[PDB]
Amino acid sequence: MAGRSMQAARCPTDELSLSNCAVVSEKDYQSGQHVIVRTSPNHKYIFTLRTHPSVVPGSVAFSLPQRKWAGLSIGQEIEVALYSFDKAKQCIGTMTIEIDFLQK
Amino acid sequence: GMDTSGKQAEAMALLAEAERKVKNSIEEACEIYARAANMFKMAKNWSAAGNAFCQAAQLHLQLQSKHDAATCFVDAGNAFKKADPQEAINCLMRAIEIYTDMGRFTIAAKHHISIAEIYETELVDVEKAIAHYEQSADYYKGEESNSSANKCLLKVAGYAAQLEQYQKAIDIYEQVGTSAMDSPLLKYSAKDYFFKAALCHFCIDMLNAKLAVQKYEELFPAFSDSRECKLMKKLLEAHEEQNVDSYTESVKEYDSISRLDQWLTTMLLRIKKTIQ
Amino acid sequence: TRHSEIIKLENSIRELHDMFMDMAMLVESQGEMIDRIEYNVEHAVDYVERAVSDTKKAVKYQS
Repeated sequence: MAGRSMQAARCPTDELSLSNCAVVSEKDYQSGQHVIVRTSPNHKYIFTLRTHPSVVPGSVAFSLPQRKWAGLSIGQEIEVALYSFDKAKQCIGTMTIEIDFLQK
Repeated sequence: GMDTSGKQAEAMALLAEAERKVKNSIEEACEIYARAANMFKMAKNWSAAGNAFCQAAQLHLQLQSKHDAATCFVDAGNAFKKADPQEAINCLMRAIEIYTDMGRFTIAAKHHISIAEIYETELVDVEKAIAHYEQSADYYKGEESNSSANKCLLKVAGYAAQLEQYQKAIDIYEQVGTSAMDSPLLKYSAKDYFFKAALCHFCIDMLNAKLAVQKYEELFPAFSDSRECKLMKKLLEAHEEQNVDSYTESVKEYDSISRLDQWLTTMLLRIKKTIQ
Repeated sequence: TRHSEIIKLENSIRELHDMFMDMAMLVESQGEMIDRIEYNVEHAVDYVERAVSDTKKAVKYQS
């Protein structure tokens, strides 16, 4: 809850990468948990955690698109603190997304 | 010919004379031993000359003398260098210990570099050579010898990248670049060092190399204008494109523009192998 | 005009190469000599230090 320091890891499987869920360790977190990751004073990025056995305790993995978007890198030290959504105001009613050909 | 037999007989006679003189029980014995070792040296009998030098060294050390004993040990080790690297290493280590006790850091560091060179040249052992180079570099840095420490650290980093992990290479190259870039004369070559680190980052992953090159560009504006960063960016584009043909084309274009060190070629071959 | 300028450039480059080679070998020999004198002076200073220490102890024992 208060936040813990950690180092990012690599996504183990393509299926987890597609789901856009940070792959974490069962001993550390649980499926459906929601966190905020700090990389610097002005860099806080929100994520949702999903547990997989392959993740070592004290480590969390992100997909390549996640690393590109949030600027995360393997080997760097970051912080992760559990954050809870306020569904009364933060519920999604209509989300508009830009879609592009991933491969030309 | 006359030289061989005559010098050998004279040296044997001198050895017997010294043995009898010591048997009577002393400086004259040490002088006779040194002369006999010299005659052996002229006779080209490198083997057993170091033994006579060591015997003289012990004979003189018996009476508390340490300086001339250290010099004799160093000379005996140098003589053993060609005859036997092991005995030469032992004698040089003894001399280094004596001088370090006496506090002569320059001589000790030079002897350590000689030990590393003999270890890496004749025998096959780099880790001991790496440790010797590190010891010499620390000794020189204590005596604020910037160039010698930088050279030793650069060689250690090159060896580490060659066989050991890339962390040592990154650290040492970054340190040397920091030390040299601020200096006026060496700044011209500073860029070079930085580039190496970036390449060593490409060995682990492309993202780490990209971040490292961005950090280098931000720290060093001229690094942006260098052709080397342009080549690295083109190589990065090729790798993200999974196109070995572009990699080969860029490498050959660079080779035509300028010749290679044969180490950059090995690193680039390793990088291109893992493109898959 | 091509021949004159090209040959002039080649002559200058060749002269620079030759003189740089010669002076580099000269610098190497100079380095060897200065290393030899360095060790010689180190040995001389060490021996004079030892000799003066011996003289001091001897005279103090005798006086």
